[PDB]
Amino acid sequence: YLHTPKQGQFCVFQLMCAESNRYSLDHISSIFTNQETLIDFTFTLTSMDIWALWLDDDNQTVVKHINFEENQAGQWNPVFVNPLPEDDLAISDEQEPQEAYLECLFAPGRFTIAAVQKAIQILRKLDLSWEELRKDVTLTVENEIQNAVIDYDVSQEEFRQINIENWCKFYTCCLQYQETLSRPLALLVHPDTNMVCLLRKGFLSFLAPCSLVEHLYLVPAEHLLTVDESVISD
Amino acid sequence: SASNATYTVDCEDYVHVVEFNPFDSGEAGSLLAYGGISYVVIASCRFQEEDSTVEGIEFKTLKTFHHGERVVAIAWSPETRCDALLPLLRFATAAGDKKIRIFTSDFQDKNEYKVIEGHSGYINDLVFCSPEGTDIASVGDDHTCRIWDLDGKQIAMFILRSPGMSVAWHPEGAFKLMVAEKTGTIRFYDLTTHQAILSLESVQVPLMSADWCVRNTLRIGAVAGNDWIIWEMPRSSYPQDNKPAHADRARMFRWSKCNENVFATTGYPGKMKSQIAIHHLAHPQPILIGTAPVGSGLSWHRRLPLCVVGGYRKLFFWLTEM
Repeated sequence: YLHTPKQGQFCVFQLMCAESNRYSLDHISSIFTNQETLIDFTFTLTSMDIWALWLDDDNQTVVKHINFEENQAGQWNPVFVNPLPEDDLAISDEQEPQEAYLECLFAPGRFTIAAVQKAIQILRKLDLSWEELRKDVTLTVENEIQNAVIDYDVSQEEFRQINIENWCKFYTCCLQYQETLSRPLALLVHPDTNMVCLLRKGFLSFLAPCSLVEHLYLVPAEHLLTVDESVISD
Repeated sequence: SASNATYTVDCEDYVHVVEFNPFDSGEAGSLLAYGGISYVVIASCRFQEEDSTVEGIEFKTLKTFHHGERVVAIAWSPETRCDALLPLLRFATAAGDKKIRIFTSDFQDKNEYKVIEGHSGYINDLVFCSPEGTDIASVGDDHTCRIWDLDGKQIAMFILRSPGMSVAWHPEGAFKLMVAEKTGTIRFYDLTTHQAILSLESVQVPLMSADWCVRNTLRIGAVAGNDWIIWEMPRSSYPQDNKPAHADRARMFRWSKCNENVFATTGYPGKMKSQIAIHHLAHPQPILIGTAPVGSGLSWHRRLPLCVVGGYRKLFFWLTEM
């Protein structure tokens, strides 16, 4: 990988050894890359794919893969990376901010235990169970709310707004720490079983293949005009 | 030690739900509505403690209403009166057909009933959500809480996230309705702005029943799983007191109407006889543990320290010595 200030470029070479112990490089392919900053990349010989992991200009995680032997167009096949939780949680006037925020924080796959634990440790200035972690988050934020409620005569709307503000404070902290723990670090690609994994600083993530319907639905519009029509149907 | 029922009254069929009248009717006796397999019997209960003249219990069936379906819950109306000048017998009964039957009578010939349809799931509990007795709230397994007027028209529908198990009207504060969802999330709904005021949480699941304390409005009691749970407001959503009630499963929670510390929890009709454990807030163990062969339905006497569990063709009354 030849990092240039304008455009990165991949190059796959085959080592050829002549009779006279003279070694030379045979050029197989040359694949250009967008302005994204490369983190790690590895390529297999079973599938002949170049797996590479970048960060775009907004510091989001971008993973792609390309076959370096059947590359007639130079196109990188996308990988649908999971996006970070939303900055704002939209609450209807019928749900309670408490339960909505708890459901959004304790839903499977959204927040890591380490992020919520760090947010608690900071908000307060042991290896707790998830239910005890739920009760502990609720207790810390209930305490912050009772500290922020200064008057005895606070109306229901003002009390609800204070509820939302303190829970959103805690959620923004949890999201900051999940963004820190979600930083991509390197790639692990199994050569024999084609198992691909994206190693992040906080956890480990596996890459599974995608069906045709979801692939057609989720691919960006600019890459949908190049989909091979012989794959969808004869 | 199993406590023998102080009073036992023989009935014509298995009692599926027994409910005392929590409102003053104007008569010496306290009304009792027990709903059986296909009927709802209105009766009058005079006790020895209430009147010395009465020896034991004077049980008199006043009016029998053919229901046709298994009565699963009975809600007394505030307008119910036994006044000589103008008698009115109004009550709402939900059944195993997802329908509400409002029986309005005058204790003499006139008998009227109104089927209210709309629920797509079995109604677990229903109450009159109005001080004037104009509105009836019903919670069910369709994840909805519906407010119905006397003419059978839905006024408001609150979408719950769980099957609503128990609905209760706030004793003093108006326009406040407590809905106890099965996942433990008990919610309070305003009946004017139609918005969720607050949401309490139970540590254990499933929340089978919930009741307000008439003497102390702040104290809320419920039965989740095997343990009974007490909350006290405006303090926290966390259980204040949480002690085991029954070994198998606790089903019905009812607060005493004469005392703010006594409450009764009934065990679930299953491998063991449906036991009743009348607990006391001060005492770690129940003050009275009685056994009913098959018991469903629990209600507390308005003035006396006495509770009733409807057994098989019998009514078991237990007196709690204060």
